Amino acid sequence: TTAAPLLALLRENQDSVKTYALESINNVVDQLWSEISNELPDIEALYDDDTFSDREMAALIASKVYYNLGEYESAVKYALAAKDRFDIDEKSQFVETIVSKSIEMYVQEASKQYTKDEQFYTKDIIDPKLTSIFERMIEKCLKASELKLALGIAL
Amino acid sequence: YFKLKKLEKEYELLTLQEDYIKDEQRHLKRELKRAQEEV
Amino acid sequence: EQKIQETELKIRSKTENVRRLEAQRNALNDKVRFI
Amino acid sequence: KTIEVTAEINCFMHLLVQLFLWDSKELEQLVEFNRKVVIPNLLCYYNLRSLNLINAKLWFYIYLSHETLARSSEEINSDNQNIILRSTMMKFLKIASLKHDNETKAMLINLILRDFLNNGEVDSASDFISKLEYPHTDVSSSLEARYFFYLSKINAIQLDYSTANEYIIAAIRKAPHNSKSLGFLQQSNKLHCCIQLLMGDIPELSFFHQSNMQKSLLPYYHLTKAVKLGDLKKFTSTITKYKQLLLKDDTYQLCVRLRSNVIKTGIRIISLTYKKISLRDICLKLNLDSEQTVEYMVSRAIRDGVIEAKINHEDGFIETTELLNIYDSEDPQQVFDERIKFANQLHDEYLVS
Amino acid sequence: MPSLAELTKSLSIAFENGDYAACEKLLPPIKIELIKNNLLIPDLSIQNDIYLNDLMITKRILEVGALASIQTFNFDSFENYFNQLKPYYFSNNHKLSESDKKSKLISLYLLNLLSQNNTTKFHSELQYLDKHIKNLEDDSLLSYPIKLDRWLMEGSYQKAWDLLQSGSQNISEFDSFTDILKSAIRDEIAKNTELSYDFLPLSNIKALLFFNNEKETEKFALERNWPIVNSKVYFNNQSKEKADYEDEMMHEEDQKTNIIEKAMDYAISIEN
Repeated sequence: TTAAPLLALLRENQDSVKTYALESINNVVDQLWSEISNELPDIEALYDDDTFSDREMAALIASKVYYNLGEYESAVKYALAAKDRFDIDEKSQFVETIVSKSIEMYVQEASKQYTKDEQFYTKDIIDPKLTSIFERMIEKCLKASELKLALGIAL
Repeated sequence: YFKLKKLEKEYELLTLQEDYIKDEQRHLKRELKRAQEEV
Repeated sequence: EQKIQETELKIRSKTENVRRLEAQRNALNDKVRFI
Repeated sequence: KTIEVTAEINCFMHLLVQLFLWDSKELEQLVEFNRKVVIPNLLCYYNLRSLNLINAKLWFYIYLSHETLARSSEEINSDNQNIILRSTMMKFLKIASLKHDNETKAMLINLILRDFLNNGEVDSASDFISKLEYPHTDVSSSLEARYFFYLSKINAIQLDYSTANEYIIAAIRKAPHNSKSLGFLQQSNKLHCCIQLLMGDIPELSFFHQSNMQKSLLPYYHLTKAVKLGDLKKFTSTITKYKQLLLKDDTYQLCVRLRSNVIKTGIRIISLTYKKISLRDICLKLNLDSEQTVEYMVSRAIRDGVIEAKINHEDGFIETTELLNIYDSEDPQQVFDERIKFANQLHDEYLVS
Repeated sequence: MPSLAELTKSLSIAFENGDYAACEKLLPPIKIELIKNNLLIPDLSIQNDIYLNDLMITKRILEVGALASIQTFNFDSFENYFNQLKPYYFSNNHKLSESDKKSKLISLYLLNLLSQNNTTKFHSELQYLDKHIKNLEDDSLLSYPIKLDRWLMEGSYQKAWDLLQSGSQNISEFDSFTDILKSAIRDEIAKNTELSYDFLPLSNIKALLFFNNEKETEKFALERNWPIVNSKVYFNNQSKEKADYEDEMMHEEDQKTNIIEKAMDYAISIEN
């Protein structure tokens, strides 16, 4: 009902307890995220720790908070660095949102770099985490047997 | 998808039209003031 | 796929702003024509 | 499949009229049956012409009867149907794209706010307020007064009457319907007067006398003379006799907050106009309750913004001020920016007209 | 201090035998085994475990953990164990044996919350209780912070200070939140003494705020920036400034002349 007993273990030690804790928290984030939004500074602080190997769990939990906050840009950057929670095969309102969020973002970032160089798509100028999204999106369009959706995004 | 991209271009031309209507609105009052001074 | 449908529904809100500026000028420029 | 689902719902909404206050079927199987006819993709993908066809206005007064002395009867912690309802409710807003959603966004929050009003914590409801605020253009005039009713009540528990003031003004002016002008208006007018209880004014009965029945006029009239005259004995006897009316409206909390306002309001009623007020004159006034509390009573009332005074323990008096000045330089300019701010609410009429 | 093979028997026996500092050393091994089976919080589904197995014992495990940190004067850990005890005495309807059982630990959160000078969250927890007129109103333990805060809102700090002294509950559990809340009350009075007292001597400040030393009285005036003269204490701090950052709002300085002319130019563009 309340996330207070779940958020109390976030500031404690013994990260092995946080392994089963973040699994129980991630299920109720779609509900109690309004209360979790106050603990965001504590979630992002533990993400940069090298001895903390559960950072992939906090990447999806922190992304769902900004999902209903109105800013979808923050949820994309945290989910891509983990390279796990991002799956194009999973079809849901939340998963398809972060996959489609990188469409216009890839266009806006490429249009600014298009003036300096037209070969930017062959280099690392564009974020490889964002570059893989544009590559995996076409692979999903090719399986749908529709060439108007694939060529429309690449245009 | 071809019809959906055409509808996007239609409202882009109306974006400059909205700001241009306000240009004639302030410019007409300058010409309307000259018409009132003539009376 | 979403932003194709997202842009379609968001650009419909700008139609109301167009009718507000057209009706405001019609009540103005037509009065100057009579003067 | 939009037409096929809509055609089936047209026959479902006709049954929901019977399920609302009319024919309740069974108190067990029905609440489980109403859940399985909603979840299976009635809201779908938000294709076209999707609104007002869900439950929405109908289910507000339904589920509250099943939770109290019907399915539960205090035999469990919470209704399992309501637990799933809270899962479906918060999932509806999570999947919302914030595009055409106006009326459907504000109605679901009315449940999570009303639940915190009876059994629950209202501290977490402040986080939902940031998400709740949207320029909803589709809310009907009947629900515009209710949307402003809950926002004003949450701020009352938060000890802010200034923010809740702007919401309660537009609440009583809306909802012209007869049922909303009898049960909903009388309950809203008592909350509007509750804002005056925390402010310290408590105006007399003029418009509210004929607007509501004598049920709400009796407790407000006794609390008016008790807070104004500064009598805790009469204020205590009012809570005991009217306790039955105070519990259903969640106004029982006035035994603390409004009790503290009995002293604060009585300060402006009695005349402190003279400068040096002896300690014995303060003990005689306000019956014997002002004899035990003298220096501490005035100390907090000054910082709270009631009056401005100065206490002298050497000669045993208190120097008081009535806040009276003459406009010269910076005095009249304080309301200059306020009167301009008062007109800023009327500057939006250019875009409306 | 371990006692028996069971983790609960080692925590319960060592609690009544003293040494609260060494009793907390058995906390980490208990929570590791409970988090694997998710026994810390009640599950929404039905695992066929409610009043049996360790879930009935688990509510007593965290009950001792909350009472272990109250003797060590820790307000950071008490908020963590209290969050885990909120779902306890909440689920499983209202009926177990004694229902809420100890009423003093529930009142510890209401008394310690006032130490931060937050009056909004005080009345919010009172609404969280299921029975306002049954358990809250009748029992004096749950009604203790209500009657205490009542005198605080009425403005009387002398009667509210007597509840932390003449009361016999201040020995063991409430001793931790007594002096902490008393320090917040004296700090709240200091805000009133600035505006309500233009000049007051040194002997009265000791009596009003209940000080046991005159030299300690002047020490509190140094941290509050109170000018001190012979047999008198003035206040020059009535004027306020700073308060984070503000620009062109709330009585500006050099923009006063411009903003008056700016407000006249804003209405012209609205019409244009």
